[PDB]
Amino acid sequence: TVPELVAWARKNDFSISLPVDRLSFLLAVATLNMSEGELVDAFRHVSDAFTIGVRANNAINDMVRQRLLNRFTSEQAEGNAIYRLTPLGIGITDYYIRQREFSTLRLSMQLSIVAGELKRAADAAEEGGDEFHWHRNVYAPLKYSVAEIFDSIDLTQRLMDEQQQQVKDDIAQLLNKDWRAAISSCELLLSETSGTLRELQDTLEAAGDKLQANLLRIQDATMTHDDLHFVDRLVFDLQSKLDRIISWGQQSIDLWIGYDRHVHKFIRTAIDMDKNRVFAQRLRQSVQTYFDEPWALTYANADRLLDMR
Amino acid sequence: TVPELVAWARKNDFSISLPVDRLSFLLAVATLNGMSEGELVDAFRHVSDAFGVRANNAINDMVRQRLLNRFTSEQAEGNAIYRLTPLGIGITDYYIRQREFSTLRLSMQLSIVAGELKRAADAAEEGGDEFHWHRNVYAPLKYSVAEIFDSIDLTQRLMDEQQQQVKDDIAQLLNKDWRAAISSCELLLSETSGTLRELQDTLEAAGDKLQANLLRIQDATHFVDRLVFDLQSKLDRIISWGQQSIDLWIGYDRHVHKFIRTAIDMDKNRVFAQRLRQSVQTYFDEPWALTYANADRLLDMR
Amino acid sequence: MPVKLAQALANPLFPALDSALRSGRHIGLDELDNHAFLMDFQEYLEEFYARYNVELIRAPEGFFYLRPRSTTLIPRSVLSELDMMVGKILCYLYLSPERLANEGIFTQQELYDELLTLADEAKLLKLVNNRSGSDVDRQKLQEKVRSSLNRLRRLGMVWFMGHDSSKFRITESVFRFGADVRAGDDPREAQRRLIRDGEAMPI
Amino acid sequence: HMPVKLAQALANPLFPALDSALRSGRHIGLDELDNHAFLMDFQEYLEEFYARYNVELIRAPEGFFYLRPRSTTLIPRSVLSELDMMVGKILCYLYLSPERLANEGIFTQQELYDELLTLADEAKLLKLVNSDVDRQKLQEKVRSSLNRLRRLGMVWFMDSSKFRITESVFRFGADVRAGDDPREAQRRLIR
Amino acid sequence: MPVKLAQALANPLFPALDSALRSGRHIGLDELDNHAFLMDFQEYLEEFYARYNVELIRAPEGFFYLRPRSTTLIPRSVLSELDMMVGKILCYLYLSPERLANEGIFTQQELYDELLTLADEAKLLKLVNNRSTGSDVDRQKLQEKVRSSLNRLRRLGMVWFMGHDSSKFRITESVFRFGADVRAGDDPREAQRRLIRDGEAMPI
Amino acid sequence: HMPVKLAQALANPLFPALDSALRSGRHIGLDELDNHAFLMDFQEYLEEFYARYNVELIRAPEGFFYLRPRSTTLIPRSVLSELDMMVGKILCYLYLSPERLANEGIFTQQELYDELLTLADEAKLLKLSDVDRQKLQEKVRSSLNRLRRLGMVWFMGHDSSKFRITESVFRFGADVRAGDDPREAQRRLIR
Repeated sequence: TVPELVAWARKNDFSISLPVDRLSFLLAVATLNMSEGELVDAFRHVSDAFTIGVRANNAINDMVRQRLLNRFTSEQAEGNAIYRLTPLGIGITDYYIRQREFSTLRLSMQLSIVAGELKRAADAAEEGGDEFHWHRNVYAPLKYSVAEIFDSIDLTQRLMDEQQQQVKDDIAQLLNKDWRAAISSCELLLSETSGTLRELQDTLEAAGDKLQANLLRIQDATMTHDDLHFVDRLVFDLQSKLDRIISWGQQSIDLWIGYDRHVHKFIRTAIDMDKNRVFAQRLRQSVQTYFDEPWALTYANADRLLDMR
Repeated sequence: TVPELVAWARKNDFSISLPVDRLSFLLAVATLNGMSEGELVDAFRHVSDAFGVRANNAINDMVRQRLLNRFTSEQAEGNAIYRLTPLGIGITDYYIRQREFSTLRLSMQLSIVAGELKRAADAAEEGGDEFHWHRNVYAPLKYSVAEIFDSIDLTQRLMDEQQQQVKDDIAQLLNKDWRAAISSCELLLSETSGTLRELQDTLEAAGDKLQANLLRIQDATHFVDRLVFDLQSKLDRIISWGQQSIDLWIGYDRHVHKFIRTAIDMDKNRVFAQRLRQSVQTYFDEPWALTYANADRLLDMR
Repeated sequence: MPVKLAQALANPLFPALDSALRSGRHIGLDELDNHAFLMDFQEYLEEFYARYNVELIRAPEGFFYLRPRSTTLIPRSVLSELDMMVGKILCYLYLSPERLANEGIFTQQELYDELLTLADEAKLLKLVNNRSGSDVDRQKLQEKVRSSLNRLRRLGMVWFMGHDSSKFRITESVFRFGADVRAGDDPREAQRRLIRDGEAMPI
Repeated sequence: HMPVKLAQALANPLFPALDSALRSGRHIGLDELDNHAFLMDFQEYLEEFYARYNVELIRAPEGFFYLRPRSTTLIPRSVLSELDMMVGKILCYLYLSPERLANEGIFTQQELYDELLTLADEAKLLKLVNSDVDRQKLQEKVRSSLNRLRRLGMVWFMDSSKFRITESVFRFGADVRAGDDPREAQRRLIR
Repeated sequence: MPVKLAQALANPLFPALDSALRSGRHIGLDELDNHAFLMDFQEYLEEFYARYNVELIRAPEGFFYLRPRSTTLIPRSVLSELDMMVGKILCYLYLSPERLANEGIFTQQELYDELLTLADEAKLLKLVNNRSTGSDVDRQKLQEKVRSSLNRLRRLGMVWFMGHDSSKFRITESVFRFGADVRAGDDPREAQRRLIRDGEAMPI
Repeated sequence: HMPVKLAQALANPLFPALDSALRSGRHIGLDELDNHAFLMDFQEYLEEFYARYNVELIRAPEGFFYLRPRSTTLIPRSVLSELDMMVGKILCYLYLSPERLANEGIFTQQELYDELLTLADEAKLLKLSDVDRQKLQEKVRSSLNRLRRLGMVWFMGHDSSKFRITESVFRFGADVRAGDDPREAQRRLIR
């Protein structure tokens, strides 16, 4: 299983090669998105923004081997073929294009939608029924609505994470520009994202138990019937996903409090004492200049006590 | 704008370099996700083995390529932790994930959308302060409905992956069993035709309903109308490529029957093919030319 | 004169088709109106062409074409070895699984590739220039395969797609390139019979 | 439908080889007797026949027949080189001259050449080949124009050294103005 | 003897701290027990040490150390130029925004990198081996030496390691001492002749 | 709380200086008077003061003080080479020989070296050739110094040529059986 999948990978030579160029190309193709001719017009604007025909059919071909790009041959069409994007082209394109989704309103709406889907799934899990009653009433809205919305909340987190890392980097370069100047700013960016990271986690825990509880009624109802292994495996996996989410969501907070604390400390030590940043610059000058006139610090160093053997 | 984006792209050097190693590793990582720095190193160990300085090379460049988000944690083993980014998530997902398509799934989605869009239309009319306008009208459009629409665009683009599959399966089936595989391939064909049919029946089913509530909103509405338009366009683009795919699939159906009739029904032992090739190399040993009626064209003046 | 023949000379296709036939166009399942025409009147049109000393032939694989007799009124011409290869390979690809993915449509590149695979790249160049691995010569071989491919379009082997020459179908007619082989036999005996029946000629 | 005499024409023993030669751009003169007369006989009919293929069967005033392709011709169409037409135009100037009535029908490749360097401009003549080496190419190129033209019913060889010129050559003849000496008009067309 | 001095000598802390102090340990806010101790009993602990001909110093940045004197009873030692580079840098890191993502923790590498950045890779080598050019083996001795001098500067209380290994560490205000020559905005020569007189430094 | 006689000891002039030397491993023997008497006067409290560093202020039977570091010692520790200890044991053999009463306490580097090559085996000595024999005397010569900073000996006048042995050297002394020649036991301990 665990080594074996890796054995599955090198078997199909799945490789995704997207240096700055192919990538910029995919992003363009995504900006207009169609057909093969259009695809080649695109590859024109791209090759040009930097042998067009052959490098274009080359690009296109390693697009369809790597399953970035699905293809259907349509003769009715300019070039005699048409090209959509596979889920993969989409995810990759999405990442660099899609706007941030940070809105507590959005997470509110999503959790409401899951509340419903889950509740219904449960009522209908405990009201019994044929195979149909379960694949339609329980199983679908779990596999199809609920777990997908969970993966969407999981995304909202892992995006939120990348926003953190941005704010860290912003604070870095802001102190690196304006030194004791940039304090107010780095104290906004710091107390703002400690606010966001609070609400997103208040909501999750708030609607956290309700969801779990209903996930349970269902699990509960699975208990009486022996045919329902699929609804069992799913409800478990589903519970896990919710935990993994609330855990990490509580945890990103403790890590961000670490960060925040230690940035107040930087301010108190590194800046509050050298307010014009002078000391540092002069430190540098003294680091390159050292060997012109060297000197060494002195330190108390006692004679060790000699013992025997 | 159009050419300008590219110029944003060469400015930050965004590059996804994923040979079979870096990707198999990413795949191990997303297998363990369902973490910290040592964990990453153990992972890379299992990676290099399946084939330490190379572990830190990998990890480093995995963060430069923004596949990976990283945080300094003290208590943590190695003083670092690693989560996949929305990006890492996407790539890993496509492979590691079972994307199993069902019509049920599509309907399920459609329902939710008819609900949110009804709520959003009714509420849309009854008039409001800009809470009743942002919370009840706009937000369900931007957040709920559009989102699920891209869930339907995803679901479709997955179905596509299935078709392309059906085509390879038919190609190697034929390539191996020759005249045998016929019934099988006629089955794969008939079936994916049915599958595409239902997908369409359902899309059209809820197509005009969603369009018409979208319309009630359009009338009773700027940023909200520019939303409604694009949702309209995405519902049209969707239904559109949705029929187009039926037609194109028949364009496979028909032609594959023409391959059976043409290329197979007429050489069963697939002897003719071999012989033909042996003859292609052996050609210049004893050369021959075909003949044709070649009339004289009618010469004219000027 | 037979009532039916007169009926076919008076059909709105006949003339165009005739000029086509007389020019060497092998008429496949691909042209419905034409093929159904030659089907319906086949017996008679057989005779009408007979009159010019040429036989109207239907290969077993369903297509039609005019085979010049030993005596024909309508002059007869013979393909070059290069046209032959390119044809044989047109057939190969007609019979390949490689076609199933293409949906009936090939490209100049493909053909050229398959061709350098199977063929002897070294003598295949001897065609272009009497003695040459030269890079200019490798373009000429390409221009020539292009040409031979055009010709074989006139001949009814190949349908070109759209307004360009890059993308093209293939047709049953192409089987004709394998007759030396198609009845399992010595190649040498079958050639000797193909020369007899005026299917072919020696080079 | 198709008419009785028409069928009767198409069944004539002559029809096939003639059909071939008409469609080849040949002109059927009086030097082909069986054919000529065959053709006169059935003209009303063959005329329409060939109309189906979008071509007009035509009889020149001087009384010879040829196939003239419409724009929409269903019959492959080619065209003569500038040099073909020059040569044809000159075989007309020769057919007219007294020289022909003396020689008793017969000319030599030579005279065909000479009258070409004479009644036309040597400049464009040689220009079309590319000099002593280009002159031979011109000579051989004329010889092969002669040929395209024999095939057209414009000449008969007597060996290709000597040849007869037909009335069909009046195709290359100028606009005669109603009793102007054809000579003048013809070297005007050549110029 | 004054009451408070004695009361100082009695705290359970003293013997060990005192030992450290006499082996040249600088004492940063990072040891609360100790730093606090010195804060409390300073004025007297000062005298106590003065009797050994050594001054007890509180750097302006708040840390304490022993600064042996002209006449000292407790022997005095000096740091190597290499240690001094390692240190100066260490102070730079302490003052850079690099840290801020790092949450205070740096690496054997981060140090070594910033070092060859800001220093003269060439002379920096001329320390390790008196004449060697571009060498590779000689670029390991520069690392090992640079590890050694980072270890030593740990004894001294400049830098706390992290965990069971030597790979990741962090930095005490104590490093600011490497910046003495420049702390006072001044001609570095002047201020060096100054520190040489006051027992803070020695020429090489 | 702290004793008044300890407080009283700590503020003595001798103390800081002595603190340093004891803690350096030095043995204070009779030859250092102000110090040695000062120690006797305070053993009670000093012995308590140094045990907070988890080290014992110990006074020998022959009456010389020193600080013996415990396992848990809060004072930095170090150790003497196999050589330093051979040297020391030898210095004890000298101190016990009649050669010291004749020489009236005084020895020369040489006599040390000679006594060294005798009672031990020359093999392991060098193991730690004529250049190898000079090294030995340079490292024994260094041993005398390590041992002089420890009060096992004093250098006489302007040089290190001649030196006196202290009573502290008894630390390197073998286990005497009570009524035996400290020589025999002491060369057996050298073997």
